This record gives sequence, structure tokens and C-alpha cells, in this order.
Amino acid sequence: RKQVSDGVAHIHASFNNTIVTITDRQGNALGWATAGGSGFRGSRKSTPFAAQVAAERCADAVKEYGIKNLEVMVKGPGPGRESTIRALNAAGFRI
Amino acid sequence: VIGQRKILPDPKFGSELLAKFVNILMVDGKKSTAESIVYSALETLARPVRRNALAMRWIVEAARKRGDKSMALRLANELSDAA
RNA sequence: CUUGAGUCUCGUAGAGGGGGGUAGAAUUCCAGGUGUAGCGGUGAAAUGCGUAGAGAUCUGGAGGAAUACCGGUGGCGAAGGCGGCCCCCUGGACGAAGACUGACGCUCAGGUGCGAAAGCGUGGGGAGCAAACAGGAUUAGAUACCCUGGUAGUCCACGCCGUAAACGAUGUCGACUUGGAGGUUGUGCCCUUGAGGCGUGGCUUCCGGAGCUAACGCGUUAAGUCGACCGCCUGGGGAGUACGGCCGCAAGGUUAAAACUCAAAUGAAUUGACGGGGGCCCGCACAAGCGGUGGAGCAUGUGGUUUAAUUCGAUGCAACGCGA
Repeated sequence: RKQVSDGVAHIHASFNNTIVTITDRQGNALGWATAGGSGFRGSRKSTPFAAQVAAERCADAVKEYGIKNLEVMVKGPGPGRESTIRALNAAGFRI
Repeated sequence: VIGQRKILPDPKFGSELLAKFVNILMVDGKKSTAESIVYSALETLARPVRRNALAMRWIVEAARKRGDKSMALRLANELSDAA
């Protein structure tokens, strides 16, 4: 949408589902993805696999926006904090 | 812990690096047959207890029902292919 | 009279209390954009939200609650209990010398006052939550559990309540009796460096001596040794119940029996038992390697079918090429 290769990733890390947005430095969201509902829902949620797949979903949701460095400002702790962080960093981005 | 069994060197050549080989291609306590097997394959072709043992066992273990004249000489072909 | 008690003079520490404004973190919606397949959750869905733009972002608002670090083995308070910052009013405590009074004391039935939380009443307030209640599924059926909303309440003002495992389950006051280890707060001497080294007070945490205790334990903050006064107890249950009184806005509280029934109820400690909160060690137990049985035909044995009988016993590992 902007092709600035910059912005922040507000990680809305809740217990059951961690649903991370991609908003710019100004404060407008770019593209979005979700862990729950996006392929799995249940009590067996809240797992590092869920956080990781949410990270890849949030990445691929904004891989077409010409962004290659997204910072992380996480809101609250969620299950698999290291899993989602590592998965997001593996997409080729700078915090 | 304890070390592996020490075997006297192969008397025929006085070398330790051949007795261990002839003891595993051996079957049913028939060492006498074993020389008839491998010496015909060897005299006429012209930790150290983990990877050498495992790899060389794989050579011996495929000569049971290959269906030819005799696996006594087929293993000679197999080692010839290996060498 | 001056040793108890008090008055004074000067400082110290403190979430002691009442007020008054005060600021952010978080909090939800709105105010907009940024965004479209999700938000949501359990034993599981689901119920409830959303594609009508839902969450998050920044933006400002709204408003209430409560003050993360400091923070504690801390502190203050009679107890309940007190924790953002700052001011006003205020209480008590402690230390140093000195002055003053001149037994002015201690304890207290009755009485009086304070008194968590819930609750009540009257007005407000309501950001989150949350008995009740409302959806889904429960489970042996579910009015389980749960999750989703959610009202009283929670918050403020005034009045009521007057109760708690209101506990240190330890009344108040004084005196005396070995130690060791701390913390907090004063203060004297000497290092006139800041602590320092040596005192000396007050509070306070923990070991332990004698002593005491049934034991556990307590142990100079005593459960020791004593003295003053008060409250209270008299087997368990019935029962802190009934009745009456008093009190309260009903709400309940307080005072407080008996019949009847039982031969116990109980404290502390001992042993060893489940102990689904542990470790440690050893073992062809696992790891490695070797050779195999479960497929077939016979031998034998075991259960099952028939026959007069297929004799009996063995019948998890510790019966089944067993007695034989």
C-alpha cells in the first residue's frame, strides 16, 4: 500500500488467540492475519504452533506491500512468544 | 565401562584387521567354512568399534537369498563392486 | 518525700487519622481513518459479537476504579486496619539532658465509644467485575462444572448494622531471671571524613539456657518466677438452639436454658499404612549386537466337541515337552 519497507507489528498477544496487525509508523494498519478462525479453533489453541502460524499468516498478509522491516510492539503476553517472534523474524524483517 | 573384546590377529597374515571381518560373515560356528568363503574371495581378487563395525556389517548382510550359482562367489563380486 | 505517674524544654521516624485539590499507567465507547473474515470460548462446542467494516493502530474525549517500581526479614495505629504525589488541620510514639509537680497510681462489673466484609436505608455514582438472573452443553439426569452477557452490590454522602479463624486462637499493669543471631529508629564517647570503634535507649524478627509444659512448644516481646484487677471455663451432642428481655428499618445481634441422648468427645505425640508432589542406585531392563518364536507339517501339552470313559491334579509372571 505504501512500499516504505517500514512500520510496526502490534502483536495483540492474548492467551487463546494472538491476532497480530501490521500498522505503519504513522498509525494506520496495512494488512492483517489471525491465528484462531484462520484454520483452527478450539481449546487445543493457545500453543506455540498457533503463535508461529499466526506469525507466518501476518507476514504473508503484508508480503505484497513492499515492506521488509517491521518492528514489534507486543500488547500483552501470549503463548509461544518466542515461536511467533522467531517465525516473524524468519520472514526477512527487522524489528 | 568396559572395553571391547580383544581378538588375536588373523594367524594367516598375522594382522588384526582381518579376523573381525571373518567372524561376522561366519554362520553357526563354522569358521572353517568362513575361510572357504572369504579367502577364495580375498586371496584370489588380485571410537573404532562404532562406524567401522556398523558399515562393514551392511556388506555381509545382503547375501542370503539372491538366487544365483553361489553367494560364496557373489559376495566376492559384491566386494569387487565395492572395491 | 521522690523512685511510680504526670507537666515542661528540644529533636526524630512513621501507609496514624479527617479534609482539599492533584497526575499517569491501565479501562471501555465514541469521535475517524487505516480492514475485511474474522471476535469469542469450554470436557467439547456453543452461547453471544462480526463482513452493516467487526479487532488492533494512532488520535482526542468521556469516567470510574485503583495507585505497578520503591515495597521489606519495613512502618504507624487500641484494635479493626493504614500504601501515588502535595498542602491544611490533627493524634500518638520515642530519644537527650534539665526543670516542675508531688502518689496525682493500676485495674475495672455496669456504662461509653470505635469496630473487616457482607448487609440495610436514604440520595448519587457506575470503567472493570459480579452473587441473583438470563443462552448454549453438561450429567446418572443438570438447576454439574463452564463459557457468554449480566443486576443488586462494589465507589461517594449520611444514617443503621455490630459481626469474623475480629487470631499471637496468648486480658491489662508492674517487678525479677542466663545467652546468641538479626532488623528498624533515636542518641553519647572516641575515628570530629560517611559509614566508622566503643556505648546507650525504644520498637521488632529468629535461635536457644534454666525454668515451665501433656506434649508440641514458650523461653527477658515467657507459656519462667511473682504481685494487683478484670474476663472467662467445668464431659460430648442438643445448642450459642428454644423462651423471655434488650437492641435493630425487617434484616439479625446480644443475654442465654432444659428435656433428651452418648460413654465418650478431645489435645499432643508414637508406629506404619494409600499417599496418583521426588529422588537415588542396580539389573540382556533398556541402548548395541547376535539368534530366534508368532507362517507351515508333525511331537507334546492346555482349554473346547462327542463318547462309557476320554482318569485326576497343575491353570497369570510362580499351569500349559507339567506331575507322567
